[PDB]
Amino acid sequence: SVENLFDTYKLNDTITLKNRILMAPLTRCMADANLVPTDDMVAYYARRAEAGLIISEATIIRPDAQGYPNTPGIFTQAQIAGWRKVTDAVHANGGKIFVQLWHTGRVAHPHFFGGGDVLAPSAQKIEGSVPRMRELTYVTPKAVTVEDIQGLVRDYAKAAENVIEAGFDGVEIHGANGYLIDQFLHHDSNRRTDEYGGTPVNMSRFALEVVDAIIARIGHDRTGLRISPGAYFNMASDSRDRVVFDYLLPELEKRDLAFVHIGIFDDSIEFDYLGGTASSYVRAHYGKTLVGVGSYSAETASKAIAEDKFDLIAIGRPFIANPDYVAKVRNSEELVAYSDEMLASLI
Ligand SMILES: Cc1cc2c(cc1C)N(C[C@H](O)[C@H](O)[C@H](O)COP(=O)(O)O)c1[nH]c(=O)[nH]c(=O)c1N2
Ligand SMILES: CCCCCCCCCCCCCCCCCC
Repeated sequence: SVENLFDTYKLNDTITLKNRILMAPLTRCMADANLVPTDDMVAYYARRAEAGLIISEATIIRPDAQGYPNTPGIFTQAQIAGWRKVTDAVHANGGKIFVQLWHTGRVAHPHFFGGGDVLAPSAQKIEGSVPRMRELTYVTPKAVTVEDIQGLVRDYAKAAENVIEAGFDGVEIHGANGYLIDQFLHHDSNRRTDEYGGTPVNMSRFALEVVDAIIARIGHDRTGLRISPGAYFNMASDSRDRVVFDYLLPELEKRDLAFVHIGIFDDSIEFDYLGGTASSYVRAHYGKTLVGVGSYSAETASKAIAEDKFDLIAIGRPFIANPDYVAKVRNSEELVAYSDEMLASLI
């Protein structure tokens, strides 16, 4: 029995979720040429509104954040209007939705933004090329200056303001999966020797500045953060990364965020450097609402939550394969297994 998945969950004084099931953020690359959410996207999100909370696909804060085709933005008025259709539809269907705010850092590609500079903490290129594209090899980033950083913080904050204009319930800051914020938090990507590198406090500085700027614009109750203490996507591991997160997590707790959310694909994986699974590491160092994710069935998620491993469960691939995931779980119906083939279709 997975009855606990359908508990009401009070995130905070502003937001109460009707159940513990979140739709995980899932890039689909289906926005229009202007990076505006389409009416097909509106329908896609609207039909998943039985989720306690939807986290949107990663949404770029400005043009030089783009690293994949057709990923929506929220920096133009047209994008705001397109997103307003999405949020209105979700709300009309009895749901709630946060936008996931994205900058890809060294994983951006200049093909998407007129040949400009790719930005990152340090000039450390990742291997390979953009997936599902013809020969877009990743490039050596420019190490951002402190002035670049100030502009990036500003643009995260402005994006957050725009999110509220677009009618979202809040923001999940994308601090995970090897993208810009995560790049500051790991030694592979952050080789800086200024106030944004070297020490745990310094490496955490960018993440905390973005969090604080966004809170100052839209409020802590409407601000969550996704993190990846375990390196796994476009990120080489480093035994020293753990102490950065040892510092970051208590600092994050001071901000009384709506939630912290793990970024991983299979949370049953144990990380040597974390002394166990990603969620268990975070749970041991962070005492507020935690969203678990990664290869959980409704059954294993229910048990984890019962055992106080985390509080909310994000579901990704099964929500792609089953738009009616929540109803099927509620009624013990057969779930279709996800296959990569399903990404071609937006249903
Ligand atoms: C096609 C696709 C696209 C995305 C993802 C995954 C997949 C499959 N994931 C990761 C996702 O949120 C989740 O962490 C994983 O899918 C693992 O959870 P499940 O096992 O699928 O429930 C992801 N994560 C994120 O923070 N922002 C994103 O935009 C995406 N994009
Ligand atoms: C990101 C959207 C969909 C991507 C499909 C490809 C898979 C990306 C995630 C990889 C998961 C396993 C990575 C290997 C980890 C090594 C270190 C633990």
